[PDB]
Amino acid sequence: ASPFRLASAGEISEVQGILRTAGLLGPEKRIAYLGVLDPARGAGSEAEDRRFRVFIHDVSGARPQEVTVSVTNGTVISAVELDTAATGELPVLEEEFEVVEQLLATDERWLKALAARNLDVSKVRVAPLSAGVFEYAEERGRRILRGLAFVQDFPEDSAWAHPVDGLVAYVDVVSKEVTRVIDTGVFPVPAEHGNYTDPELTGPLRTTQKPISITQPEGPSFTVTGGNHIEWEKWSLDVGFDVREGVVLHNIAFRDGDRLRPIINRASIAEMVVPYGDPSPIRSWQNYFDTGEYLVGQYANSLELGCDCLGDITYLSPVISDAFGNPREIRNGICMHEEDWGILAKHSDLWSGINYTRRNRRMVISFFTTIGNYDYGFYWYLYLDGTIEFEAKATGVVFTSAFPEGGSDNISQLAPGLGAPFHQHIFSARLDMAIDGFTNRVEEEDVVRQTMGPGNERGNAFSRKRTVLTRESEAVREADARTGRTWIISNPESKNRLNEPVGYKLHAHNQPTLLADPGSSIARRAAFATKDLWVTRYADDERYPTGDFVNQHSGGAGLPSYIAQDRDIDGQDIVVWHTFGLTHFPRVEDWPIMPVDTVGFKLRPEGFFDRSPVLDVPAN
Amino acid sequence: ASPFRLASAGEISEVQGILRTAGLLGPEKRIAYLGVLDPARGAGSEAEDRRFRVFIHDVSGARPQEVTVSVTNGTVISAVELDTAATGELPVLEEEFEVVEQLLATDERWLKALAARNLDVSKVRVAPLSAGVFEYAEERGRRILRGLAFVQDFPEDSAWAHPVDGLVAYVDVVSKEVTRVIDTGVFPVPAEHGNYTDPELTGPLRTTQKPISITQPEGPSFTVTGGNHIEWEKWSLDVGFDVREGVVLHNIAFRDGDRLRPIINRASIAEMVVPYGDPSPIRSWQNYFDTGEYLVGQYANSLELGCDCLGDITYLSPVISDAFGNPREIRNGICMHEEDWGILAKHSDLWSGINYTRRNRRMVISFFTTIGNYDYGFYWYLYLDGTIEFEAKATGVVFTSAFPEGGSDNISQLAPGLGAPFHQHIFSARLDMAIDGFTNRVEEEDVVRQTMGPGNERGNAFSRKRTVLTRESEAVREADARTGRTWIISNPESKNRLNEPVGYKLHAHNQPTLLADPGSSIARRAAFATKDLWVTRYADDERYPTGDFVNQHSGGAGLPSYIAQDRDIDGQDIVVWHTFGLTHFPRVEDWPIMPVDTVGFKLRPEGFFDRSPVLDVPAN
Ligand SMILES: O=CCc1ccccc1
Ligand SMILES: O=CCc1ccccc1
Ligand SMILES: [Cu+2]
Ligand SMILES: [Cu+2]
Ligand code: NA
Ligand code: NA
Ligand code: NA
Ligand code: NA
Repeated sequence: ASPFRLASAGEISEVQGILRTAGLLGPEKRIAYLGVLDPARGAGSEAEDRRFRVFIHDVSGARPQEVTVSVTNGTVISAVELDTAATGELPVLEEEFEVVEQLLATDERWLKALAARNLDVSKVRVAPLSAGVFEYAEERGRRILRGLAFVQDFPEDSAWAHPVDGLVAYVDVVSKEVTRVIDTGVFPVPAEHGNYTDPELTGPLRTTQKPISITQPEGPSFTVTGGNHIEWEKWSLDVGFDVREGVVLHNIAFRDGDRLRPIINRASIAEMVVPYGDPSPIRSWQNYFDTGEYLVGQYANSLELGCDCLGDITYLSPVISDAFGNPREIRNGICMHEEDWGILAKHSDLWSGINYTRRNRRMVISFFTTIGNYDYGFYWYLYLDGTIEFEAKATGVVFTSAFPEGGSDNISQLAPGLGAPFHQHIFSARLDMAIDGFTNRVEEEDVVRQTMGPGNERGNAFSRKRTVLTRESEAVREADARTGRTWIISNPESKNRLNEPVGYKLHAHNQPTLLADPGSSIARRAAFATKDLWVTRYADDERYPTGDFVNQHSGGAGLPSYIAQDRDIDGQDIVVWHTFGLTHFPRVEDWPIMPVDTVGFKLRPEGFFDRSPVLDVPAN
Repeated sequence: ASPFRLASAGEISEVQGILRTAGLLGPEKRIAYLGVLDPARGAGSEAEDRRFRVFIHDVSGARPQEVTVSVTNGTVISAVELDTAATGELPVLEEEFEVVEQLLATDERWLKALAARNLDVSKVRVAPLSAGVFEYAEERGRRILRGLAFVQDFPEDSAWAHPVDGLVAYVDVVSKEVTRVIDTGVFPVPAEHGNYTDPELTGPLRTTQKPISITQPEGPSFTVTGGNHIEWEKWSLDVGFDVREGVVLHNIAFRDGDRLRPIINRASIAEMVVPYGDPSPIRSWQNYFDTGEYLVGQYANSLELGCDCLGDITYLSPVISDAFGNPREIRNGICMHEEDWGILAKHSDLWSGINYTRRNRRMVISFFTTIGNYDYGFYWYLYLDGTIEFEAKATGVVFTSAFPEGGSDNISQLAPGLGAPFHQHIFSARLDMAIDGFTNRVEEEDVVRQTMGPGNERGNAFSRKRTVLTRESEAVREADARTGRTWIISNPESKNRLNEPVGYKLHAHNQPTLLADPGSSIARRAAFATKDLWVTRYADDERYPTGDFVNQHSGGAGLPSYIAQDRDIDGQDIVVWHTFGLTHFPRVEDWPIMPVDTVGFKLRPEGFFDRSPVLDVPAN
């Protein structure tokens, strides 16, 4: 009965039928995106209305449509024809992944380039890469993918070990035309294989690892009701799934004695982008938005017990809509479990003689997605003490190139002749805050050093300052690790027992933001990535930091356009947008398959409770 | 037979006898420090010589001595009388902890101050606090402790809930004189109790937590030989214990196929300091060096199975020397165990069809210490992929004060009338590097942004620069999070298969360093804490960043004096000193006992291996 329940197969089937009856789902149509809409502010009417948003592609060249449907009432609410030269192209379709390779296989310029390199076309894989917006006037309003080539020596070979450098092609996937084939020169195709399951490369497997057994003999401490509502150690929330964003957390709240206290209304990773820093024309256009362009949720893995998730695991299997409106289940796509997390609090007192130890634990909600060469794990953690944490785990295979003779300032060498271009992985967390309710504000907190002198005669004093962000135009902030900068989200109308406003503090990792030149195409299209923190006033239609249609959008959509409204955010319904990322100079140890590296952020209570919230944890 | 073995009870007993026979351990003597010395460079002579360093205090006022003893040969090697006004006082003795309270209990000024506040002297606890060096000329060359008072309402009461503000006293612990009693005015003693085991405060304990069972049904994957030599998943090391430093790691090496490759010769936390930022005269002198002044190893806790360490635990029980040279065992003072650590590497490939998942794990070596109100866990982690990490976990009870009427810029309010002064916890890691041997160098690595223009026409390029630190005078470095600054320790004479020098990268957390004014006493005595990274040339006697005798040393000892030698560090035997810390503005949730907060650092391989070192990990 909950409005935040996962989409069911039956709901997806009704959308397909509603679209079909209305004449919007003909044979030349493809669903590029389908997702359930959140209830609007003021859901306290109990009037259930489940609405779905649909992006409909047309493979015959007609204009795509954005459609909103009520599955409860069986009606089309709105249907808009899109001018893609204006507002952007629709997300990449999984069925287009193979079309780039197949179109190039019959193009005379592509075949001439492969023949010069003595490459058999049947062995050449072509990655289907998003195009961006650059200098090619003929691409405006056309659906373009770019292709880079890799050789598979045999069907189980890792093609990433064998990039074909000096060659790139552009393809119009609707008209099935190869618009350009650029060949800048012959590079040797690196010869060593990268087959990390080949015993020749792994050597004899270790026999030294003994098993670690994690069991819960009485079952887990959390309960799941209504398919996706979790209660665990005073926490309460709903676990959503969206084909674009992946796992979304709703209605994060904490039961403080008698009262259920809201903390976060909606938490998601609303965009992620991988910009490449190699100035070669073969790759200098390369920036892929795995969320906005490819939709990370549709490529979620089925997670296997004992391997991907270890312990007493509860699974969710979300349902999404294929290019034709049929439901399919991502079996075991979300893992949920609790984990021991070491010591929570400990003290042995010299005067009372009391010895006290308590253990911590965390609730884990996670999924793993695979987009081409890269694989990412998304992890949300809830801790006993009120801390909320997000962690992204990056693994997979690094994107490769040739390593030029005489070296490179923008590419690392991984193996003889094999390079890996420098790049970043930058995420945007969208946190629709609800600290004790919707009247919230953000303060920026800096450490303050003090000069030795009157009132500070020994030169030991230091302090802090807090600056309230009152309008959107002043809420675009940068990190400052040297001054210990954090941001506090507080509720000025809800005080703790010391008559201080309740709050939560956001702790960033203070990694570098977008490194590209501010005048570049990617700085315009990924403007969110140039600053660490943005605060906007809540609005139903301000969902993504990059706008609704990221693919081949010319720039400036999303956050720079939102904040130009300069709305009041001092004690209002607000959304915090946090940029965080990894800057990756690949190392030899990243090849041929990369050990996990991590990045994330956390929020800790800051006077939210009237004392430690874990005094009632028992002694194990 | 290993020279790095833990001290045994028999060795301690021989030292005591050697000292006694030589006439250095009379009845007025106290051992303030006793520790085994590391073998000198060039231990490849197999000539075992176990030497111990001893600091001997004299309670009758005679000059203390520093003594070096050979337990193998039964001889005193050297014995030096110390001028403490020059080189500093000896570390605080545990037997002096009670002397401050007992001396004040019979002082008429102290009793007059308590009587004005209607405090019964039998209920007043006095913390024995290190004195530092300030404006009091009469303290030079005298052994001084300062005392701050706290009320215990009954024997099991938490005295920290009841600070007596406006009152401080100074005590000469050798002559048993109260030198000064300063009373700046009456503050109400905060009345609420802080008894975190009182059911009145905890409420009913939770019944919702179900057990988490961690077992290793075939035992652990690591082996322990010779009492303290560990081998685990290609790692090899020796676990030392020193009464000042605590757990010390020796001879950290990694078995890469046929070859045992050194990485770190010696790793320790060589100092830690807690400076307070409250300008009140009652506390503005307060800065305690838990390592250098109090010796964190002698206050190590006995760790209990299931509570402090969970899983299949192997314990070490180190032996130390009491004030009289008798051995005693810290039973179960070090926990060692392996932990599952999630996903190591994962990829599902669209072209090969291969699905690959491997799990990570880490080896944990830890101890917990308690110094008055504070408790710290020290954790060293070894990961499968070659990563080394250190984590400090801070808990215990925050140091309290009154909260002044009308507020404070330097104190947080925790409860009505109860404050917590701002402070930092700053650590110094001493890493005697041995990357593939002793010929090492340090490079500072910064991200380099590039301007859009010729050679970078799309404005996407970015790069990195490395600066070799060649002399000690240029090896005092600051963090720069905004430019992604890291430091690489490399061996210029050992190349990987791409003919690049092997290396490890140090990743800092980039937290603020010492906030005090540069002209302050604490900036002079804790100079190490003002900069993030120092590199020195190895020397046997350059052990601590603050020098050998931290207590009441006037300043400038340790690292500022070492680096003035301006020695060559470009391809030499070097030591990296990393400063890292927490800046603590206490929150309500820290009271009445603080949930763990953490800080640390890690080192990752950077071209140390010729490819990923975990390709031979089996599939669980
Ligand atoms: O991650 C999206 C870019 C991509 C997609 C498919 C194959 C390789 C790379
Ligand atoms: O941590 C060392 C300072 C200290 C020592 C003993 C009691 C309280 C505080
Ligand atoms: Cu990367
Ligand atoms: Cu603290
Ligand atoms: Na446009
Ligand atoms: Na909000
Ligand atoms: Na001196
Ligand atoms: Na060294």
